[PDB]
Amino acid sequence: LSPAGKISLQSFTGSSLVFFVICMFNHYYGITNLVVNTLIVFFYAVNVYFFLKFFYNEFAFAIAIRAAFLGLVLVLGLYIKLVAPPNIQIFGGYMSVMALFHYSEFLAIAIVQPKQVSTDSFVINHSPQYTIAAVSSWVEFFIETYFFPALKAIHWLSNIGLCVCILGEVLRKTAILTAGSNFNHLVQCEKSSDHVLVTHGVYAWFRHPSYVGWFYWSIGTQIILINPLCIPAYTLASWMFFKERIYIEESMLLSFFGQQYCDYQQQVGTGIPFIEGYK
Ligand SMILES: Nc1ncnc2c1ncn2[C@@H]1O[C@H](CSCC[C@H](N)C(=O)O)[C@@H](O)[C@H]1O
Repeated sequence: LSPAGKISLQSFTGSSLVFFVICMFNHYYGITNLVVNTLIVFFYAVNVYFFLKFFYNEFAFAIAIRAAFLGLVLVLGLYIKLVAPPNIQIFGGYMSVMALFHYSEFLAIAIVQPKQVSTDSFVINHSPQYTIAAVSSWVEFFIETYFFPALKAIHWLSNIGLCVCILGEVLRKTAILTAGSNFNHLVQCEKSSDHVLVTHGVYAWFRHPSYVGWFYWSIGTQIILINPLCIPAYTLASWMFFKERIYIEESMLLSFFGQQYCDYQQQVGTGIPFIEGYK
């Protein structure tokens, strides 16, 4: 694929194979202490940084280091979900889901839109809104697992969350592909000359498929963690953001394609419950 896409793929799969071997080694030799493992991974994480910043300039490196980082989170998440106590095993899969999302997000953009593929398509979360909401679900899981370890041992539930996450993902990406270059991480106010309307595939089902996938995936994140507090909070925060965004995004869509979209509004719902769009 595009150049900025091959860098991420090699950095992601590469970092995921380095620390996978590391995690394999630490298992077959009974290396079980938490501070020792943290120090080994830290050791080799340092290694990957300078091997990458040596082989890459500022652009390709800020791309590579993020790719490999997610790879790290990936391997470490599965590692925790396999060898951590059953009080914690849930948080491992959660980590893995998160890493995959943030990576498959960039890779999707690099494919369908190699032109504008940056570190924001890697989309490390530095958006003051999400960061607070993300870390806040962690502090609830560990406080509820410390005081209520049993709550985090119901593995059929957390697997249900995994399910809704994988689905929301497939819909998300399958929508980013279906839309092609028309897709955009940001809402557009001016019309491109190659921007046409999409109504087939997943868009035949929803006016905002990706928003649907991202919506249920986000809810599934807290269904995995079995956080009784973050599940409702995430559902509401996600809902309102997609209400405003879907609203304005549809208004611009109305001045974009006029009646085609007014007909598309009469023919397909937004995809999220209780969001009408721009009527
Ligand atoms: N139905 C549609 N067909 C083609 N382009 C669309 C579209 N809806 C929004 N867009 C454009 O793509 C950008 C948002 S991408 C939004 C995708 C959609 N919410 C989903 O979940 O699948 C907006 O700037 C808009 O200009």
